Amino acid sequence: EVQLVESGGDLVKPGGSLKLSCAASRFTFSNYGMSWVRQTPDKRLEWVATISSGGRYTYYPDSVKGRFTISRDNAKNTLYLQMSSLRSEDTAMYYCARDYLYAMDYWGQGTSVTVSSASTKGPSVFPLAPGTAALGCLVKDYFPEPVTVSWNSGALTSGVHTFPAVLQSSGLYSLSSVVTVPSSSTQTYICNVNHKPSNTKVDKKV
Amino acid sequence: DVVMTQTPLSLPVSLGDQASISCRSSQSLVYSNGNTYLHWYLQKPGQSPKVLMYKVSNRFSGVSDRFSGSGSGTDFTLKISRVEAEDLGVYFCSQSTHVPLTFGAGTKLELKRTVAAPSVFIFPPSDEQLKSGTASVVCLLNNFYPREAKVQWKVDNALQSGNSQESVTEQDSKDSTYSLSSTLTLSKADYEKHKVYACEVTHQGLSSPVTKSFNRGE
Amino acid sequence: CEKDQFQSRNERCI
Repeated sequence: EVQLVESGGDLVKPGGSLKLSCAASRFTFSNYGMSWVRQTPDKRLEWVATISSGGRYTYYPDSVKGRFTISRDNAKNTLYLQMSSLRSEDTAMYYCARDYLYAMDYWGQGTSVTVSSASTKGPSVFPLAPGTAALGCLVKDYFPEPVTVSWNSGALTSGVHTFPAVLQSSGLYSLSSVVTVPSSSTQTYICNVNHKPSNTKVDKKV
Repeated sequence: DVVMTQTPLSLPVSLGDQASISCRSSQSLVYSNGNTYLHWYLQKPGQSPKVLMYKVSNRFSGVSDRFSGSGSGTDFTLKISRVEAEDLGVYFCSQSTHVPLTFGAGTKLELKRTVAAPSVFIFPPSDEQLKSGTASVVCLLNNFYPREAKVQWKVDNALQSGNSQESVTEQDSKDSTYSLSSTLTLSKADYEKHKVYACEVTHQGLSSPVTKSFNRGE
Repeated sequence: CEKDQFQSRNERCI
């Protein structure tokens, strides 16, 4: 039941530095090569770095060679990616993956990195007020991505639709999360919005 | 670098049917030892990629035998023998014969189903948002198929243009439907200058376009 | 014996 958990993503200014970490579990980390792969906003995949099981060898594409440095701590079962001289084109979701035989079999759920001169901005959350009724929350004017949305602290999952963010003319992101419920429902509906980069967490009753 | 070209890029298929994906490399993937290091991955919605096949035809442990890989040189194929709902996602081929390791652009497998008309809802801007000087009006199109739809905004029966943005969800594994949001953004002054706000929806499941609307004062 | 997806191509450290 192999597990990989990435952390460290954030908004970084151009020219800046950032270190990602990946915690490995439920396998003998020391016996496998490890890799980083990124997925850019257009959904394309780009291999970023690989390190051999014992750390003897590292490998990079030209796009990051010199600027990115992969390392591992076999005692602590952790993989690292040190990023420096960051460019706007490095904006991406970064995944840690285990090299198993000839390919990368298991990948973490990823950590988000945005490289921009723009400052962080937390979202303004507004209600979408309501036999089937629809209600929701408009999460607008935040930067950078991501925003996570749950309902009733994770208890309401059926009929929930959280839309991909769209970039507005202002350079700020916006998304809505909707839910269909019986029109008969007394019932309290609360959208839980978390924006890790700006340290914004708000709960909005609809 | 080796360019990996996948065909098709969008693959609608019915449940239980067969599907095939092509992957062509810009140079031969035969390594100096005569082996071929061409691999396939599947990214399910909301998840990171997972590997399916390695070295053209070898299934990783835990991958269904409904998947098969074949090909040689520059020409490769991934085949699914009977499609299941959990096959929904983006399939990527990848090569490691030549460094840098490269990926194809992805092929999105889409499930076919009967045509389903959207449920259309419209939401006025909240009073809290109006306090800030901005007005967002939202049109929701819920649980419809196919994905293609036209959403047109109208303010006092007058068509709008350039002041709206759309967003569509990925296909739901549970019922194979899409949902779409269209957001009309106006200044507070422009919003309070008009009374009727409407979104008109055109879709294959509707014999005539239908309009949902509200009156600002009423 | 150093292992990773690129070393594996030499079919020795398998």
